[PDB]
Amino acid sequence: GMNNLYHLKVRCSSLHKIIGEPKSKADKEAGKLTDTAKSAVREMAKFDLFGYNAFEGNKYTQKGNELEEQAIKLSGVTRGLALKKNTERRENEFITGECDIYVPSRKLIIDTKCSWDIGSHPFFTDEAQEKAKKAGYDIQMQGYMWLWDCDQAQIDFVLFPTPLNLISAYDSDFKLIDLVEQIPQIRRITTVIIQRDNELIDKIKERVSAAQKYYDQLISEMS
Amino acid sequence: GMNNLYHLKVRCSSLHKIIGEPKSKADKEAGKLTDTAKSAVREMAKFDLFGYNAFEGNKYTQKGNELEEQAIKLSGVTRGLALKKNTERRENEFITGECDIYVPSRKLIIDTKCSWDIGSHPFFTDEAQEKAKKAGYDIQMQGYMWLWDCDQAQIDFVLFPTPLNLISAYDSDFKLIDLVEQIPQIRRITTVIIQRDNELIDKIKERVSAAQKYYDQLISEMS
Amino acid sequence: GMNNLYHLKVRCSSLHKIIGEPKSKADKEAGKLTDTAKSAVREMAKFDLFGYNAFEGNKYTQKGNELEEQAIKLSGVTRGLALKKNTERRENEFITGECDIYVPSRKLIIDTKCSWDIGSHPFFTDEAQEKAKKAGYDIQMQGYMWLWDCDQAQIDFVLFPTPLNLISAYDSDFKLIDLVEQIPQIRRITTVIIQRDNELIDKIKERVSAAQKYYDQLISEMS
Ligand SMILES: [Cl-]
Ligand SMILES: [Cl-]
Ligand SMILES: [Cl-]
Ligand SMILES: [Cl-]
Ligand SMILES: [Cl-]
Ligand SMILES: [Cl-]
Ligand code: NA
Ligand code: NA
Ligand code: NA
Repeated sequence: GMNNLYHLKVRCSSLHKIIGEPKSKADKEAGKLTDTAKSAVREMAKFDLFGYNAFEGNKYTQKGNELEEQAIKLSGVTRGLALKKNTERRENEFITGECDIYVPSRKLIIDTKCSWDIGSHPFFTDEAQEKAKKAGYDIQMQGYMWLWDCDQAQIDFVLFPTPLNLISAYDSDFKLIDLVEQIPQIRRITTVIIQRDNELIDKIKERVSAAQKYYDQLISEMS
Repeated sequence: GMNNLYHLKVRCSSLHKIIGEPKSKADKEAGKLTDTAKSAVREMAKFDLFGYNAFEGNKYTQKGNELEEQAIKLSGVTRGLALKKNTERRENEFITGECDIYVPSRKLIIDTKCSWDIGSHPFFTDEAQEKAKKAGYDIQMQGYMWLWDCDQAQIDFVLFPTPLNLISAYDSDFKLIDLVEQIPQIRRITTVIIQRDNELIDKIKERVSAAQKYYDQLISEMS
Repeated sequence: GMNNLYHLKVRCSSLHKIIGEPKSKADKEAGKLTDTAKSAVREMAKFDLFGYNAFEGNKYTQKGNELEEQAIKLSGVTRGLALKKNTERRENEFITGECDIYVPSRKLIIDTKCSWDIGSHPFFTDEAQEKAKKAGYDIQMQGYMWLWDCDQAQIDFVLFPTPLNLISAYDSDFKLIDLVEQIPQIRRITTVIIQRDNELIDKIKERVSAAQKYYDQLISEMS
């Protein structure tokens, strides 16, 4: 009963953690979760039950927060559009999300990803595509397109110099600032276009639904 | 000849390192060691030859040492039994072990595992089972049951607050103490029951015997 | 056009990064690069385009630099030869290399590898062979034998005490110096002999050639 006050909605940014499918196609269709997915759902259960946050956040994520405004401005000038940070979190019965930029005029979501350094930044188009696949940003965009009724998403990978306050004793000013400022700004944005894929949105639904059932079972053990 | 003063007995806590079997069933039956097993046996050889200890020990293992008495008391009250720390190391021709608790009245070994934090602690029954499998504690218990002539083992995963002296500059008091003290103690013990499995004990024998032959070969190279 | 001032030659020490072959034999023969190889070539492209050095160097590599002379002396006394550090970097159309020791009298390259500690040092012959395979030193030697017209290479893995200036606050004087000085020096050199393999040299050619084409494509995206 207490456990009807616990209910899982998966953040769009965490959907890649639970989206994976069993290698067995019959188990995929039966809605069995992968070991990775279960491990992620346990972290979500332990956060909601105990307040323990597995991923605190660090200099990488703090850089994106500090440069968020600058990223959105670059997204805008690259497209000749006056863009603003979206400030609403939406949700449906499965997921919740707060996108960076919503452009209703083009049925378009834009998301800015502020790379840490030249090494991690995907300058090259194959590199950007893979990074979006490996990091799960493709699935994240499908979640935003679902919540915002959009037809496309564009992930703007952007490299700015690292703000001084985030460069630790062991980090390099030369690498994280000087070398970056030498590169023309137009070469430091790489965009990956993701088309809405309703079969993928249906997959998000199936996987999240299986995750919520597993989550409920976890909650019941602690009740 | 000098090398007849080197002889491998594998600690119960390290048996998981050498227990793995080749994917090839014919090689398993021929007693071939896996690459993992060989790598572990080299560490054992280099410790006995050179005094170099690969695994020093750290805040995680120090927590278990500091809270060992408290763990055993919780193991006892959970069962209505007055339990004491076992203080003998036993050995046979293959392995050596010192269990935490021996209950001859029930042909039972108990082992306490003091989790570091909420994240690493297996609250959930599937989680505890997997942790015992992944960490090799199931095989460790088979080794103690062999040495102590017991029919069952119970692994008590227990979460206590982290002692202040073990919380580094970068660790969280809030997470490692405050959040833990909010959780009822009865929800911070999860027990996994392992039945004695004589086929597994025979596997320990085979694998350790192959390890000892490999070890002897390593010793001979340095002689 | 600017991009005709960018040209990839792979260092012998990095050849293992790009030498891997697709699991598909038809793709291997078509000259397709593995994902690992592509990832390495991107790091090379970003270094030449932006000056960003992915691998800076650390206490492990600094130890080898400091003890380079001592290593070469041990290589020499082990063989009864007066050896000197080779000081030329050679190159051909594919690779560049600077070997440690060239012995034209024996059509022989020697390379010294200064292990960090007892744990990482390959005392055992199987261990040394695997380390040379895992680290890619076998392929590195094929590259030097190609550049220096030699028939064989010998990799001398050598363990000396770690110089004091490289032992960090958290490192052990006892382990990195005292325990090492107790071991006879003749037990702290393990040599692996690599025969010239012209089929492997042809493989280096094919793989580097595919890498250079991929590299050129990366350069063109940034031009
Ligand atoms: Cl989100
Ligand atoms: Cl990044
Ligand atoms: Cl033990
Ligand atoms: Cl733990
Ligand atoms: Cl080189
Ligand atoms: Cl090393
Ligand atoms: Na973003
Ligand atoms: Na224990
Ligand atoms: Na060398």
